[PDB]
Parts: sequence; C-alpha cells; structure tokens
Amino acid sequence: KVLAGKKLTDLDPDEWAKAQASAERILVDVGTGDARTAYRQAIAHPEWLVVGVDPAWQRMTETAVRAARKPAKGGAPNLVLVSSAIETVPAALHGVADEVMVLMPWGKLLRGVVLGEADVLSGLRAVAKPGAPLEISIGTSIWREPIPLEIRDLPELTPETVVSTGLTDRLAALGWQVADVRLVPHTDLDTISSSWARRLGSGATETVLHLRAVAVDPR
Repeated sequence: KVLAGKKLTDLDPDEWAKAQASAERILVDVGTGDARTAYRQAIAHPEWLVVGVDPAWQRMTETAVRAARKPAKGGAPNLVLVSSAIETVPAALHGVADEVMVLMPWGKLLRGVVLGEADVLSGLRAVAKPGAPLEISIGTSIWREPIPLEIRDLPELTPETVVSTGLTDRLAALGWQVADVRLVPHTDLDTISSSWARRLGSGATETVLHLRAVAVDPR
C-alpha cells in the first residue's frame, strides 16, 4: 500500500508506528500530483513525517525512486507515499495527522471539497488529530475555460460563496471549524504544485483560493 521505488509494498505496521513516534510533526498531503511538493516538504523538514496520499500511485513513482536513494543522493526517508483514495482511508491512517494539506486538488477530491461532499470531508477529518489545521489551496484558473469536467457544472467558488453555498456549515458539521477563507493573488505555484516536468523558479503564479480549518468534533 506504500510506494517503495517503482513498486507498491505492504506498509510495515511496526515501522509506521516507530516513524510516527519519532516525528516532530506528521503532515498528510491528500492528493499529491507527482508528489514533488511532498518530497520538497520532506527534504526541507527532516523532522516531519510527510505522508502523501493519492490513489494514482503510478504518477508518484519518480518521486518515490528519488526518495529511496541515500540522503547524500537526495533521499527522503521521512516521506511516505500511500496509495489510497481519501473517501476510503484505511484504519492505519486514522487520527495520525498534525496537519492536513489539500494542495491543487483534482477529480473527486476537488469536486468533494468544492461541494463539501460528506465522504471526502469525512475522509479528510478521519486522518486528522483533534486540533490539526486543514489547509486547502485551489487555483482559480480552473474556472476559466476550458473548465475541467469535475467542476464544470458548478459555479465558481469564492470566499463569499463558501459561506452562501453552505460549505462552511458542512465543514463544521463534519468536524472542520473554518478559520479563514481568502483569495491570494500571485501565489507562487511551486509552493502548492511542484512538478518534475517544471523547473523550479519559473516565476509561475496563480490566484489561489485558500481555506483554513481546524479539526474539531463532528456533529
């Protein structure tokens, strides 16, 4: 269920428990893209256990190959890449995260966050410790044509409509107390969507809808 280089393997429960215990912070990145962003977090913060969770595991293989190398050769032993969908988080991920990040989501994860779909929101809450922040970062260019199929029937989510669509209340009901919602124009894309296809420092920016919440009791 975790990537080891180009292959999937069974996560050793003992090693998983020891890694969590040894970490200063456990960060769960839900939706990883090619997981270069998770890798860069892990490299910057060797005391963090950085857990990337994505069902499209083959996309993450380059990151996994790089992370498996010796530290001197760019290895990141504190990066754990998990093959799983968020709506069906396995028990081994329940209540582990000090912080949950949803950066540049696509597909069901994106649609779920925008609509405040219970299975996606509950899955996110399931992996969190009480008090853990949730940070969601959505690039707003997705609402400019061509709009991706997973949101093209939905009106653009803005800070005002996060309230008026009832998303803030759906979040609270499922255990995410919203703290801040804002647009952040000219956000450096490298901070939320690094890729092995794109050189770092390109200067690429985007307006990001940023939501922060805190893990609380549901219902």
